[PDB]
Amino acid sequence: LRFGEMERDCMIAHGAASFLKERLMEASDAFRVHICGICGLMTVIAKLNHNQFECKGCDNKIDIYQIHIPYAAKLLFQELMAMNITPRLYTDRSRDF
Amino acid sequence: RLVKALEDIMVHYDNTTRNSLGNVIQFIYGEDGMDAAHIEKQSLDTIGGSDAAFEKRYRVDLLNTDHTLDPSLLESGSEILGDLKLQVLLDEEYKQLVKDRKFLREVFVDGEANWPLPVNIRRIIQNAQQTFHIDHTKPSDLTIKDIVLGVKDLQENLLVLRGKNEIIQNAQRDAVTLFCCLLRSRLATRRVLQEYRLTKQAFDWVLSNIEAQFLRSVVHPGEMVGVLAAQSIGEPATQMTKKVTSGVPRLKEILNVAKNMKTPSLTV
Amino acid sequence: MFFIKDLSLNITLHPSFFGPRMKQYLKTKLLEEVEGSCTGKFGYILCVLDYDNIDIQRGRILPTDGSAEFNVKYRAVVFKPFKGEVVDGTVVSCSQHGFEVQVGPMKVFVTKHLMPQDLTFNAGSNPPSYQSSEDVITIKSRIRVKIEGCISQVSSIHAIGSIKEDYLGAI
Amino acid sequence: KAIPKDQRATTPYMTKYERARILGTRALQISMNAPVFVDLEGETDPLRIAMKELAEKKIPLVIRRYLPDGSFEDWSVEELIVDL
Amino acid sequence: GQQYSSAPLRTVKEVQFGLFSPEEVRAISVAKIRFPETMDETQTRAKIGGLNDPRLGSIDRNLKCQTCQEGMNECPGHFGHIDLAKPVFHVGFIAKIKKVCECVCMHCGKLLLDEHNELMRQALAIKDSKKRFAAIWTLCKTKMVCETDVPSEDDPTQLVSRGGCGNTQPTIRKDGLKLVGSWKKDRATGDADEPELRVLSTEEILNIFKHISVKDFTSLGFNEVFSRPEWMILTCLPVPPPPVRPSISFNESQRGEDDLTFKLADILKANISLETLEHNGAPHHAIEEAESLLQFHVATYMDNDIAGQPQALQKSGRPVKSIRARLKGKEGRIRGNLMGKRVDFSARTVISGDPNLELDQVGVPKSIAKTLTYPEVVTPYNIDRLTQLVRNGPNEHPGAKYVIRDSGDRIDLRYSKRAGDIQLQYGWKVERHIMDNDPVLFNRQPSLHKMSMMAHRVKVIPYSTFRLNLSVTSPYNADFDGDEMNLHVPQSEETRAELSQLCAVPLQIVSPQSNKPCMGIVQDTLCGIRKLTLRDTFIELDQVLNMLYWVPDWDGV
Amino acid sequence: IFVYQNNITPSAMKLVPSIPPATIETFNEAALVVNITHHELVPKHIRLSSDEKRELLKRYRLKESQLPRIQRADPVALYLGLKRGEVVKIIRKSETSGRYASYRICM
Amino acid sequence: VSTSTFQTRRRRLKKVEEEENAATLQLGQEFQLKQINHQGEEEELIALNLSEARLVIKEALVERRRAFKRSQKKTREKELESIDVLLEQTTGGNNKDLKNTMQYLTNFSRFRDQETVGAVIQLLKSTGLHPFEVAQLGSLACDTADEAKTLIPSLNNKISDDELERILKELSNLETLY
Amino acid sequence: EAGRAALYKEVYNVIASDGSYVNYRHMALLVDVMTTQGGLTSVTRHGFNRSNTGALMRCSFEETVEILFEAGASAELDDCRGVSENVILGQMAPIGTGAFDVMIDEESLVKY
DNA sequence: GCACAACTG
DNA sequence: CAGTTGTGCTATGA
Ligand SMILES: [Mg+2]
Ligand SMILES: [Zn+2]
Ligand SMILES: [Zn+2]
Ligand SMILES: [Zn+2]
Repeated sequence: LRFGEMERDCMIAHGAASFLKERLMEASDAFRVHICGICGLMTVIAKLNHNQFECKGCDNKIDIYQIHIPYAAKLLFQELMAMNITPRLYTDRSRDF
Repeated sequence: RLVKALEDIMVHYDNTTRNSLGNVIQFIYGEDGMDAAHIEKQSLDTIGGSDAAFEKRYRVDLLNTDHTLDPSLLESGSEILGDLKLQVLLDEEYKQLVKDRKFLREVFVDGEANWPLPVNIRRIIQNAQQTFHIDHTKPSDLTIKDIVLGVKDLQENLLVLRGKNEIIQNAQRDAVTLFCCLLRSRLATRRVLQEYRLTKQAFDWVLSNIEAQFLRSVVHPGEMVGVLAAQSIGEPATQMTKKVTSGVPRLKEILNVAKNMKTPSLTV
Repeated sequence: MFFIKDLSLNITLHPSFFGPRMKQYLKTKLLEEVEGSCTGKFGYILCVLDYDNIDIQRGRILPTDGSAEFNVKYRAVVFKPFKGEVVDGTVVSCSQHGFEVQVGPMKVFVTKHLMPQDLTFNAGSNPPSYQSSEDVITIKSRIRVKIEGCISQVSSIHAIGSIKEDYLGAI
Repeated sequence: KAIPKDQRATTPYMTKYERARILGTRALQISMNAPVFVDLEGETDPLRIAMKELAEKKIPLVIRRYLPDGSFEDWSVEELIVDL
Repeated sequence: GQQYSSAPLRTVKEVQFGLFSPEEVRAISVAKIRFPETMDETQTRAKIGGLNDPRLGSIDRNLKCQTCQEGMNECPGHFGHIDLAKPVFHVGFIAKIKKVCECVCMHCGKLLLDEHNELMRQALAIKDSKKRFAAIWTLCKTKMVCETDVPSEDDPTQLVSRGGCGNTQPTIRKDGLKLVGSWKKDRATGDADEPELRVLSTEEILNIFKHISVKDFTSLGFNEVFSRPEWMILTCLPVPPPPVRPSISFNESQRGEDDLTFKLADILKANISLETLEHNGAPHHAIEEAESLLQFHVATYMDNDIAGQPQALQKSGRPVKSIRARLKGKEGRIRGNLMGKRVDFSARTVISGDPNLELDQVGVPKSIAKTLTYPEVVTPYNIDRLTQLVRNGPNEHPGAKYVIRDSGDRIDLRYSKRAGDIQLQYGWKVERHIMDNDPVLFNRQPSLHKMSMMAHRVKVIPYSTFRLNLSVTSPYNADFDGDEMNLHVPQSEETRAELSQLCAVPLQIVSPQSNKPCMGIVQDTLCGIRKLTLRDTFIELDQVLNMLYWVPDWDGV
Repeated sequence: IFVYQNNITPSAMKLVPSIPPATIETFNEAALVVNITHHELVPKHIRLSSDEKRELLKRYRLKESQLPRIQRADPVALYLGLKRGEVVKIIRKSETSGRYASYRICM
Repeated sequence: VSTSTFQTRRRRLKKVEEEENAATLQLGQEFQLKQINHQGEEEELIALNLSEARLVIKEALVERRRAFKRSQKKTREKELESIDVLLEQTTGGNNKDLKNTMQYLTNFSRFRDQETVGAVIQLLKSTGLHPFEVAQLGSLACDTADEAKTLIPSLNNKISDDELERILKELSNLETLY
Repeated sequence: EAGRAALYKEVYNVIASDGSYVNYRHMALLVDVMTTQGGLTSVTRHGFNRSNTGALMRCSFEETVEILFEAGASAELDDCRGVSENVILGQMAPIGTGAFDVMIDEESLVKY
């Protein structure tokens, strides 16, 4: 059943942050990807078995993180890349405030 | 559009209302820092009536034999007449209530008394009575100092903001300005003794409850007032069914910050 | 060479361990992971210094599961070989292609060609050796090597060495 | 940047959201076979244990209250007022 | 679910947007994406090492990914590339490309105006990346000559030589996908009167953009690491892997490629014509013809609903679905798949009001309770119950559907040969039935306010309708004229808590909307409450006793 | 402050920023007929000092970005001859609190 | 999860240059001279000569064995067997690397006693050379200023020949026996 | 400031007309939000959706693709402070229950 | 089905 | 400066 935008708002209104997450992730889309730490893209060739990690073109076989995002988001990101747009995803900050 | 415009708006641990950029929207939520669920329309007594009946309801002159508090009212009564030191306290009490009155008349120009505020003071008193089985015939065991100063103290404990500095301290004073007028109006010396007929304990209990009830009434940091306010405006718009354009089209007019509007008018 | 480094690992604990032997378990897990570990960044992470004063810090509760993540700040002895570094080690393996000198936790290999011409391979010996007019290099032998270069392989670092230059070789 | 204890200025009272997260967290932990700091006097529901733990203020957790500027004030459940 | 990965688990803290440098596109590319032919090793079923898997992602469901081994639910998919025969504009940037030309010299690549113009240094000051670029444009668009010598900041008598090049600047107008210039010239000070008219080639604008100084373009909206202007022009085309454009494979011997897979094959086709055309005997007009077409296919693949009307349509009349379209709101990635989702552990049926239920409960039909599951961890406090629930099975009411080991592997009690002989170990999960008193989210759409989504106590009841207390009618806006309501079941001890502690029906009673309660006595009960409480109304002993007993808390007095 | 009857030529109007650090204000006589600050809807605006502003930002952990704004050309901002960066304290009567303090930064 | 450091640098997208490592004292970014300790304070690199390294590890495990027994309340060939025992009591055993290291260190250490090692440490940490150079002069046994300056090539113009030779003469005297 | 006062009066009146009562605060908050920026900001794509908030957040209302294109060309950096971002990212948002962090203290853990 | 918004005349 | 063309949205779930 659709847990649409309006129903999302209601949770936001409730301050039910985690129920909302569970609803959007675990109860739907929830997916695991490997991103590079240099270029913020899903370029990582995770051969999780031989435990090999690599992001060629970055030569990074070291600075790699796994992330839990909705498959729809992962898609959106690949769709933006197909449109030459780089949705660089980073696991730390550089801003403050 | 309402929900999208406000989504990221919430009360922070500094009692500020900000967005995703942390820009201040309201310095203190709702201008008072109160949670809307904890508010009731209460009568600001001091506001209306003749200057004469205000005087009758409020004024205590222990130096005038006809305007003192009768020893019927409190045990202290007979020994209270002519006590110059206490009269200074009652003079403050009165001077403040008159100040309050002029201020309320500046705020609500029309003279409307009924306004939504935290802590139902009427109910506290009512319960104090049924709780303590208040004998309206026997005199109180309260001091003028007990009443006068006790209310003065209670006021200092009605905490919304907390910071130790002029800026924040003054913000706190401002936040609680109206609620105090209400409190001073209801808990004045004559009212406490002549109307409510409160005993020392019954009074201390009233004060203690007002404190907790008030503290309980403040907003919780984390409260997502963005969506709240948006839904709070949106939902009643759904229910909708001189001749100046009103209802949904005017609301549409308004939100869109429409330049070329339907019914322009001046009220001269 | 042989350094002391100020490192930090990020251990995630399962709720079952949120008892009192918590710091104890975390400190042990630190040694499990980090001690005997080998990176390229820092090389061989050999011995974790100052066990008593390991900074646990506060562990943050990870949201949808119940676990807690800790940044365990620590100090330890490392060994990171460098190109151009002069090492003194002991021969372990020795073949027709050259000998492999054991330098601490790591092995350096000297090519038949990275040694002087005078040194020749002798198959006809128990154990196999490299013989010169003066020197004889076999298994137990102690050598001074110039690390020509390093290869950062997984759980180790390998290196190629020269004994051809001056003040290098059998000692 | 971490506001020191003597300088903390947020409510000394626990928020509705805080309580809900504490109760939720402990119950999730209790259910994940974690150690219980209270006498379960016949308790079996991890929430009912979490509630008992909060009532006896034997929950070993700290709320990290973040401020819009980045800084924070750490408060213990032990120290927070649960008037709610 | 998905397998264990050593990789440190983190959260996305920042999203740094940018543009692809061809160099990157090539570098991140696992294949190139040389032939429009989908697969069929020439009619022989299996993907052609040339388009859609020349390493890439993977089809088949069986047969692991060629680069990573993982497969289908795991392999995210890996990007490819096509080297374009000639540079092409990215549709989305066509106007920025124009606005950038309108701000720089179309010969030397110097900002038209600079530090010397007072209004320019005023605009150059603007902190905001966007407003700054806008202010710069409004000023530089007027400027029609690249200046060599400008009047000095101290005196206009002794003029100072700034940046070189004296060339006149064209008047740029968009002829849809083409940018055409109109240089006024000079000719005895008069002309134009009849100007010089030519199309500005992608390649020339590209060279111009490559010559714009870092400081010059950084003064413009652009970034020297993440978005250099030259990257608005496309040289290397990234190929999105199958997960973006899957092949809907009906039966064994039949294809079903995505729309994107077709539009890509078109870009491919158009490119090889252009490639062979220029390499061989270039009839020059046929070169600008095959180019314009590739420009069209690269354009339409991204955005299809453009100003200059011809919608790129698949032979069926049906217009080809652009990636841009995929994202456009209410349905379409953002609004449709992300701000909202269709969810698991949800139920919907007709509602009917019950005076015998309590305000905070909700009557849940048995069949629904039998479908909906709570994942409950085997603990000493529940072990025995959970074992009986497992024993009871999927068909009995208080039962269970699946037993999850530590191994992550699911035991379907419905079929498993060990469904009876099964012993739970602490740490396993029993996916049990929704039982009486479970907290659940109950909602009635639209969902205008907070109160339209509340937490309720389960009450498993017979008959196919969701039952609710009449006083909770108004917050929802429910009527029993045939309304339907939705139910969501939390899966975590944390989640249940959120519902029970923040959004429970008793908590929602007094509403912050109008500082008043949002539920009261209604209908029969209201009609009848007046009736009972008239002075004229009296009750004889017999009925008084039932009326008392009926109040569940009654002190027995 | 220059009070002008009908208009000032754009020739002369360009000589307004000519003499810094000194500042020149132009006011059309027609506007000034009615004091807008005396309106039912117009609250007290108070110019904060360099030291006062510094404190407001310190006490609220603010960047000037985070502060709500007043445009330089705002009727009241003109009356008080407010400069860019200058902050005002606004005192309105609240139906909620009785008295409320807002703050606006100049643009 | 792998191990992290004190150094923070935010190399955004800018992958490379990853500079060559030689004793032209161009060591890692990680092995810089100027560095940070857990307490945020700036602190110069710590390099150790084999023996400085031997006593550090030995001592570390010794105090660890003390802590492992505390919480539980409720001559070179002869030193080799000794350490091999200490390891079995404090190390994860699976750490074959520290085992090999301890043997190597036991057999190649120039100074047995802490007192001796301290004197070496003082004598060298006065030359004002780089921790690495200082380590090599303590680790590698040299007789000529040329022997030294060839093997620790970085030394070159940094020190005088006779000065270095005086140091070598002193290190030879401090050289613990066997 | 008078514009804010008038805007409230005018908003309040639409609600009051239909004989409905809405708590002051809500209307105040809307009015305030339009006002804060410096002048009158609309509750349209030309209004709020144009501010310096996170690109991802803004793309969730009206100019979706256009917003995202601009983001890349201008190398925009989303803070990930907005609700929407977390919702898109499948992250626990800094909303009510997520407005603070929770930690085990090994000091109090040993005390009990 | 409309309400600004922005480019061209 | 004014005029016309140009752009992007139009309730929630079944
Ligand atoms: Mg109906
Ligand atoms: Zn990379
Ligand atoms: Zn793959
Ligand atoms: Zn030029």
